[PDB]
Amino acid sequence: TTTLAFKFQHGVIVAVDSRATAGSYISSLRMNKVIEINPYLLGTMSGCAADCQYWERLLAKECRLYYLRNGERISVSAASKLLSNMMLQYRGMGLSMGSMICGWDKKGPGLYYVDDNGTRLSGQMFSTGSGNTYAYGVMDSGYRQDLSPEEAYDLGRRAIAYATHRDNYSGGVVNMYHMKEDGWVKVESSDVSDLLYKYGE
Amino acid sequence: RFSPYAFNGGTVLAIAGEDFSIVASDTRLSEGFSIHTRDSPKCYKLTDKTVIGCSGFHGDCLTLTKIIEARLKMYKHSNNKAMTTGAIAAMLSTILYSRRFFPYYVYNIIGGLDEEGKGAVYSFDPVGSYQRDSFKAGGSASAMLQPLLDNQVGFKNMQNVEHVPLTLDRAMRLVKDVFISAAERDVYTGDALRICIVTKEGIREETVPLRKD
Amino acid sequence: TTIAGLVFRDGVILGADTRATNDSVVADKSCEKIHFIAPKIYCCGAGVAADTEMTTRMAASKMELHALSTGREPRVATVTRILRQTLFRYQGHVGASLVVGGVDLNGPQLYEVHPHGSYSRLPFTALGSGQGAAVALLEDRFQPNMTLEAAQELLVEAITAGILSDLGSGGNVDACVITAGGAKLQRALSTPTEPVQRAGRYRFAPGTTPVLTREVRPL
Amino acid sequence: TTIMAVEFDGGVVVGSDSRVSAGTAVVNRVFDKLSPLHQRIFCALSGSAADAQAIADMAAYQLELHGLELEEPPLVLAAANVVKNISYKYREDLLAHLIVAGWDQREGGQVYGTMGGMLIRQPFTIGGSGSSYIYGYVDAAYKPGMTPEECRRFTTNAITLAMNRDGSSGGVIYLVTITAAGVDHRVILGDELPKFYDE
Amino acid sequence: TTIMAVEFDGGVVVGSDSRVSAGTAVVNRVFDKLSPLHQRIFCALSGSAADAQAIADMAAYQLELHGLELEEPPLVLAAANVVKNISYKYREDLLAHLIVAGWDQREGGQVYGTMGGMLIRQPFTIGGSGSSYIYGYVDAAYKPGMTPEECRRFTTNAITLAMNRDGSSGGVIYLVTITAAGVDHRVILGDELPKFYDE
Amino acid sequence: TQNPMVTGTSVLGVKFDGGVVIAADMLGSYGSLARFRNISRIMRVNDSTMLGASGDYADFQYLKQVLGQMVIDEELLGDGHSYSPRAIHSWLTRAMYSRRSKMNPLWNTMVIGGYADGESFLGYVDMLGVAYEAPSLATGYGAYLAQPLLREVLEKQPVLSQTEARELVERCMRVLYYRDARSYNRFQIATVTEKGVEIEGPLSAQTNWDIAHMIS
Amino acid sequence: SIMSYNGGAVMAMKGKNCVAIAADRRFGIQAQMVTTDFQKIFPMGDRLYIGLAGLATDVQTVAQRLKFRLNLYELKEGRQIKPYTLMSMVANLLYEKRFGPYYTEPVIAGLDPKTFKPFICSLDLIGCPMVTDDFVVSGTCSEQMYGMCESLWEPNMDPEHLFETISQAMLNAVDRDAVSGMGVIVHVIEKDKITTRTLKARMD
Amino acid sequence: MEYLIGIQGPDYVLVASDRVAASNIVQMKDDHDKMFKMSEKILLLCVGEAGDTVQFAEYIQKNVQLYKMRNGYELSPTAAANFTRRNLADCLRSRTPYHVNLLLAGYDEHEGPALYYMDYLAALAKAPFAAHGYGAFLTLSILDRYYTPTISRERAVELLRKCLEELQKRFILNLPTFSVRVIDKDGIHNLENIAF
Amino acid sequence: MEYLIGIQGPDYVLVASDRVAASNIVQMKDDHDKMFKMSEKILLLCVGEAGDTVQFAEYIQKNVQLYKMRNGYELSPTAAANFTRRNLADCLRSRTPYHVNLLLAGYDEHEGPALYYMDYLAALAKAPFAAHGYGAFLTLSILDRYYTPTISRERAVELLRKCLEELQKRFILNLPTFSVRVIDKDGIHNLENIAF
Ligand SMILES: *[C@@](C)(CO)[C@](*)(O)[C@H](Cc1ccccc1)NC(=O)[C@H](Cc1ccc(OC)cc1)NC(=O)[C@H](C)NC(=O)CN1CCOCC1
Ligand SMILES: *[C@@](C)(CO)[C@](*)(O)[C@H](Cc1ccccc1)NC(=O)[C@H](Cc1ccc(OC)cc1)NC(=O)[C@H](C)NC(=O)CN1CCOCC1
Ligand SMILES: *[C@@](C)(CO)[C@](*)(O)[C@H](Cc1ccccc1)NC(=O)[C@H](Cc1ccc(OC)cc1)NC(=O)[C@H](C)NC(=O)CN1CCOCC1
Ligand SMILES: *[C@@](C)(CO)[C@](*)(O)[C@H](Cc1ccccc1)NC(=O)[C@H](Cc1ccc(OC)cc1)NC(=O)[C@H](C)NC(=O)CN1CCOCC1
Ligand SMILES: [Cl-]
Ligand SMILES: [Cl-]
Ligand SMILES: [Cl-]
Ligand SMILES: [Cl-]
Ligand SMILES: [Cl-]
Ligand SMILES: [Cl-]
Ligand SMILES: [Cl-]
Ligand SMILES: [Cl-]
Ligand SMILES: [Cl-]
Ligand SMILES: [Cl-]
Ligand SMILES: [Cl-]
Ligand SMILES: [Cl-]
Ligand SMILES: [K+]
Ligand SMILES: [K+]
Ligand SMILES: [K+]
Ligand SMILES: [K+]
Ligand SMILES: [K+]
Ligand SMILES: [K+]
Ligand SMILES: [K+]
Repeated sequence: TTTLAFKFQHGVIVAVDSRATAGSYISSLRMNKVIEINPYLLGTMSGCAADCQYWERLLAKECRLYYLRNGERISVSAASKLLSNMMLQYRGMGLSMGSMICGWDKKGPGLYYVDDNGTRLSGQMFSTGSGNTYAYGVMDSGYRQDLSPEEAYDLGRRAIAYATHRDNYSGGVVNMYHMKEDGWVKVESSDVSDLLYKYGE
Repeated sequence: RFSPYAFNGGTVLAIAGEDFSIVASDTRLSEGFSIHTRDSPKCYKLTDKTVIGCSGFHGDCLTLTKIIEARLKMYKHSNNKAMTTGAIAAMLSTILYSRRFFPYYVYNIIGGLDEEGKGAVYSFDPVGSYQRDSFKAGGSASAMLQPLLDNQVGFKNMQNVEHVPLTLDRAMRLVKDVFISAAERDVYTGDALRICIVTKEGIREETVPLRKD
Repeated sequence: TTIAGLVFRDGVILGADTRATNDSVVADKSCEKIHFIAPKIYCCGAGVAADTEMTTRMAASKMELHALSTGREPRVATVTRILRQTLFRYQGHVGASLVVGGVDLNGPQLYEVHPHGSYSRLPFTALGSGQGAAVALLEDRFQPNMTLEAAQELLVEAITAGILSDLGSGGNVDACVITAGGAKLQRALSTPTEPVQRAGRYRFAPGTTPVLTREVRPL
Repeated sequence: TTIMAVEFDGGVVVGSDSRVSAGTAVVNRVFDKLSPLHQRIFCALSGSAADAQAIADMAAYQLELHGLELEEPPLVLAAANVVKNISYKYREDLLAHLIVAGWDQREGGQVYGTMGGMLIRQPFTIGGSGSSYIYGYVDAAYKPGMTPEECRRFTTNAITLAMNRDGSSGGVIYLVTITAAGVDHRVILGDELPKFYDE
Repeated sequence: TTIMAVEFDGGVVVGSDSRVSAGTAVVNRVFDKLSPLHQRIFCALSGSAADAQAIADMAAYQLELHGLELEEPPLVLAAANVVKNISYKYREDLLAHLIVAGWDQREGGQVYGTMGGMLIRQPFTIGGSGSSYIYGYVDAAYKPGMTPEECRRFTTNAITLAMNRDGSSGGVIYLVTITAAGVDHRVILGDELPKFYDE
Repeated sequence: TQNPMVTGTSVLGVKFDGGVVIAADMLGSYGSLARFRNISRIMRVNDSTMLGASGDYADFQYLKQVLGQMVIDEELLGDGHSYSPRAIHSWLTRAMYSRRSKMNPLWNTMVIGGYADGESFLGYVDMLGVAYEAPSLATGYGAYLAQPLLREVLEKQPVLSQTEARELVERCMRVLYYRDARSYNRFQIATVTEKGVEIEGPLSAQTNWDIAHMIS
Repeated sequence: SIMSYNGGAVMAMKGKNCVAIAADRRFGIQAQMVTTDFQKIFPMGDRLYIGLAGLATDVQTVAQRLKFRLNLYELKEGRQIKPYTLMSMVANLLYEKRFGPYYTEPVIAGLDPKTFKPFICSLDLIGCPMVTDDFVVSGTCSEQMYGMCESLWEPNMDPEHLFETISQAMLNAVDRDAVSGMGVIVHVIEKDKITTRTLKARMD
Repeated sequence: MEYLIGIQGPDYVLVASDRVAASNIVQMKDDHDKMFKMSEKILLLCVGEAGDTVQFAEYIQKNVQLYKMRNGYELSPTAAANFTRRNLADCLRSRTPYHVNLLLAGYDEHEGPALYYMDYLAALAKAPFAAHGYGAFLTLSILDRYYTPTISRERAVELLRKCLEELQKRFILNLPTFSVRVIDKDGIHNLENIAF
Repeated sequence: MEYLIGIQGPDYVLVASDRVAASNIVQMKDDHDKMFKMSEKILLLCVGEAGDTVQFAEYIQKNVQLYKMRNGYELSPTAAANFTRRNLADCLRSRTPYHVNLLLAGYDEHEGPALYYMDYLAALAKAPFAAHGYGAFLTLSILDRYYTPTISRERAVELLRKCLEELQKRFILNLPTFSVRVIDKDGIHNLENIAF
């Protein structure tokens, strides 16, 4: 995998790759690594595939119950904390999952990174997966709080695409979301290699 | 010590069309350098709408198919209807994950129709990570079956081919061809090829002979 | 591999399949395993492919050189002792299981030699991963002083059994008959599997592959 | 393997089973483990097939030269000594026990054990994996001053009893009798094996 | 250990060596390995001393209760079954073979082997580390329909031959004879052991 | 069982017209040592299904008692129902996998022969739960030695008379004795038919050792 | 795996009086890719080529040491090398390192100088020769390449069609292997000419 | 863990190396040089095992120098790179192998500016740009993003700046100073060291 | 690998912690806080295993808070430190132990300023000054050199400065920002973060 998310003046954008690898072999190249929990919650996936799928769906299962119980929807802080606690119950058992939680609650735009270890931090920028270092490089070189929706779409697209070029285990397509005040809207599902040729003029 | 697993071979393939689903496999059951039986098809009818294909450790595949069978009955007594293709695929994911720390050494592929009558295929790993796709192969010869399907069904790496929709006839030959190729290279693939066709009419089985060496 | 040897009334007969495996994938469908040593001494090789190839070629190289220096019909017992002393020196690291058969002034002879350098002389034998299938057929149907054709059929059956029952065995059964008169290397004697015919055409009209760079060098 | 040698007045008797094994499989059900070292010196083979045979060859090589240099048939003592020396020099690398028995003019019929590189003369000797199951029998069934025919039965009986019990022993019984007059090689087949308690 | 049991008409004979060992040291040179389970059912002990003795106690416990509940002397079949069951239930945790032999009114004199948790009745049975060295002897020296005295000699001879060969066997031979009339316990001392070939 | 003690080698199975025939030698080995050369590795489950078992003998005797009681229990009800060969096969499969999944396996390979409703039954059961049906069956070294023979005959002649099956089985026991170091020359033949199960006494395969003179 | 470290894919195909050889252009260390224009096919003569898949060092080392021996052959002998002879020369070179082998499995494709005949072969990492009338494959995606070639290859292909077939076989097998790609290079060998092409392969 | 980087332009090669001499948890040196002068127009930047780097680098350095004395002219950047490749590859399947990762920058009067990348396994590759060390994982993407083969020296130093700023921000290790040198037609020019 | 430091004076406790959230080779965060508020006058600084630190620190944090609600007054810095010591020590000989190294700073209305050091083994020691992490090896000597028990806050911040400058100069890891807070009679005061 490669996975990225950053926030700016117009919300939070989220971009992932779509490659699934078994050993040295590409098992799936059209793998969905974003989970759309509610209209304004978003989860990314990295690590052991079945671990990610199950556990973030189990978070989604609980974010559902919270809304039906409290009748007021769940906060971003609550969700990412609940996932961290699920991870902590299975300590030192070999679960491999790296996830970022995105959303919009009363506190504004919420961005969170949750580990399989239990690690949980809030921030402006995060990147997970085997190609996170490449995604970071292009992100930082060309980031400012004063990005426009078009500039941010360019950056997140660029960051995954360039990461997938260097990373053996990243490829397929870029899947991008814009987290707006009134929920996320899915931006694009663009082929990675097509972009790399476009960026090569 | 003692190993709870054995490798028994077998490759399983599924392809989705407009109103049909195909699940195909070899009939070879093996262990080490010996063949257990030449008459072991991996396709299994679950409902009139859904068919499963299991490969890997046959002990796991047998017990798992029996779990699904029982779970299908449990659902229908409780819900007053048949478990849909998508529901079976969702249930299979959870069953496989309940064994995350002592997994079924198993490669499952689900083939059937969705609620709109359209063809649906679900590909799994031994631990329950799954998604829907147009075509997928699992098992010992899956890497042999995949690239040809990627090129012909996905139209990948081609410039001015007009992108013709997938027909039953064409997919049938495609299924036959990839297995004929795999039987020539994979030592665990051979004997016979069984194809299960899922349609609105139901399940029809077809058998084509393969290399017996 | 399945390889086998058989003694009959008028000479010896050697058998082999034609399959080679890299990992668990059939690399070669038509590789030759019955190797030339002398004009009337032949050797079947099982195990590490390159190892059975070099040992057998080395033995043949030493056997021609021996026949040149003596001016005599090479002895199969000479082949067997050269082979085993070479293999014993390498302490089984050269993975070559060999069935050597031929005709001497002392009549028809059949030996088997294992990678560690042990040997045995016998009327019938089988080596390789399909050896179990072949000895089964031999212990079942072998008789002393068989006719060439009765001996040729049993050997085919022994290799066939190996091909069909063993996953590391396939292709055609190769035979080599050695008589006090001469040697006939009947390559692809019997061929059980056939699938060359099909009905799937996968052609691509010149220009479907996208190209970025073209270069032509005139000759 | 099961191998055995017995001493009598005129010479010796040497017996063996006819099996070679790799794991649980038998690869040769009719193998003669009685290799000549000289004209009236034989040796009984056990252990690693390749290791044993290699020792047998070099022993037979040196005894041929030694025999010619002395212009006389090699002493059984001499024979045993050369096998003992190769076995000792490569005790970690060669893994085989060889019983050496024969006849010479100086000392008559003799039986020698060389396991691991030691040397001992015995009135009779057993060896191989199947020897474990017949230690009790040979101690009870032995008499000093047995006739050639009695020694022949004694070895046959003991090897039969071992082969039936031992999974690594099987096939036929190869017998050689070495005297002043020469070597008598005979084979005891399946129908001809002495019967005992089998349940 | 070496342990042995033989069946005759009126009952059975049970013999054992008298050694217990830890590594290369012997810690008890005079130990009786013939434990009563009931009045006319004995058992012969081998393997782990603690494991064996523990099985012997629980077997004797259950057979005492079983005997009282049926108000009749326990069947030898029943005895063998209870020892067999404990041995099977803890085959990984308990490491001992127990020969169970005795006499009852229903089936006379009987001999049972229970090694590893299986159950088999035999005309005679041997067990222990020293059993390996006497497999050939017992097969050759056995006759059906042996008198009590002959069976007594047969076990004595076989155990003597095993003890001399086996390093893990030594001491004296404990013999018990179980018939309808009762139990006769005798000891065969060092001066009284049958002589064979010793070289 | 973590480490098996007393084991039995290959069990044979092949179905003829109007029944099934099973073979297994009467040997129980302790490692390489032939310990018991006159013990039965075959049982009659009921009048329709029979069973020969490879591997650990104590595990076989345990399974022999559990299956024995199940048949007794069913005979007590006398409700016109009995276990079919397939039913016994299905139970055994479920038993082995269950034990295997608890990491405490019954160390056995099984061949189940049966006759019911005019159809012959032959089923294979592994210690890991591997189960299937085949016209011919051979466990352990039999799978490498006897199984090739059976298949080569059944290819040329799918239907065999009971006599033809018997002589084929005796021929296979000959190969097994020659080639398996963990085998013995005392064996039994079991047969299912319309009449029921018949286990035949101690048999020996005819051996020939004339190739012992063909080394000069 | 040791071969897995660097990855790579080499393939050869036969046609009507012609041969084709193809390789991926990737140079990468396990996790990352370093170079996009790495060479794996090397000309051992006009009309004779060797493609090398495996550990990048041994790929280069074998190519340089084979050239050493080839040039000496072509100087001592008065001729250009026949395809069978190169195969045997690579076989000897590799087998010499029997117990410390070069981690590369070479593919030889060419036309016999003088005689015209097409020749293809692949070899072990210890020098076992494989000669076929159709195709040979080597690399981390052997199984993928086998699946394509078996399904795609025909007995009498003209240069135009052969290029398309070997390309499509390489393109799609590489797209299933995570350690192969970054472009594909194809050499088509005819008597009159040699045609070299880099394809528009996936750059992910 | 150290860092090397090279950027090749149309007529020049820009190279940079960190100046840390680290042992366990301490920085022993602030001003250590990881560049070696082989010729007037060849630099060899070495990285890896502590004792092995300098010994190997100097051995190659002294032989390129030996060639110059023996022939009156220097090795071409290609011939140099291929020589150092041979020496490493020959020690690979030996009892003592060198765990060194290196970067050779040079200017040929015929071929022009050259940049060579080499594994510790001794695989050689020519590249328009390359970087060694864990920092490469964070900087190769920046390089991939803004590199054009027609980059000017003014823009190249600015591109290196962008890469080195990333190492300060995201890289866990402390590398505050770097050596910066340019090779061209006139030779090797020492440039203002970039400090943070 | 992280850094914690505490300096206790006559009437105040100065504490500082680095602000890096590191994963493998990257700095995920520049502004992460490793201080936990337990009371109005108790801070718990935690360091160690990634998932274990926050979970353990918050568990103790929530129980000190529970005590406040249940009793209307807060735990003494000593009682707090001894509570957290008990909880770690009880998990030591268990199936899952916490690999956390911590520093408790506090002000008692009776005893005064307090600084507690704790192992991952759960050994507790009261100290005039202490530091956690590999940086301690380089800074404990500086602290030993210039520390007097009568140090003023102005001089203590200057002493912390001297210690943090050493981490920039000699420590291999990149820790450019630190949290600095002082505990006294009036409570916890956020102080200008020290950046480099
Ligand atoms: C990139 C591609 C690098 O792996 C991503 O991390 C991707 C994550 C992802 C998340 C959701 C949906 C799709 C993809 N990861 C994988 O592709 C992942 C790699 C992985 C394998 C094993 C691990 O545990 C030590 C950690 C990561 N691949 C898988 O999860 C595959 C499908 N699963 C298996 O191979 C299952 N095994 C486990 C044991 O039984 C045998 C097979
Ligand atoms: C049958 C097919 C195997 O069941 C034969 O033994 C056959 C022998 C043969 C083949 C061609 C020509 C003459 C004789 N053996 C092979 O097919 C052999 C398989 C093998 C692989 C690894 C082994 O363990 C050391 C032993 C046997 N084929 C090969 O050697 C292939 C071509 N090469 C490899 O698999 C690579 N080896 C080289 C040796 O080191 C291990 C990897
Ligand atoms: C009886 C039958 C049981 O071994 C005899 O000892 C027999 C004696 C013999 C002597 C000369 C010629 C033929 C037979 N020995 C064997 O049959 C022998 C057993 C053995 C194998 C490995 C050993 O460890 C070094 C020791 C003894 N069998 C063989 O050597 C056969 C031909 N080959 C193999 O088993 C190959 N081995 C080599 C060593 O590593 C395991 C595989
Ligand atoms: C003969 C004498 C040699 O073993 C018999 O088997 C004898 C039988 C016996 C039974 C009941 C009462 C007395 C004697 N067994 C022993 O002498 C026995 C040897 C043995 C030890 C460990 C074994 O595996 C677990 C199997 C056999 N001796 C003992 O048990 C002595 C008293 N104690 C030890 O060996 C101490 N051991 C315990 C196991 O771990 C290593 C240290
Ligand atoms: Cl259609
Ligand atoms: Cl040779
Ligand atoms: Cl003796
Ligand atoms: Cl005492
Ligand atoms: Cl214990
Ligand atoms: Cl019985
Ligand atoms: Cl088994
Ligand atoms: Cl159950
Ligand atoms: Cl079936
Ligand atoms: Cl050279
Ligand atoms: Cl509280
Ligand atoms: Cl502790
Ligand atoms: K799930
Ligand atoms: K487990
Ligand atoms: K998978
Ligand atoms: K003693
Ligand atoms: K048998
Ligand atoms: K070079
Ligand atoms: K501890």
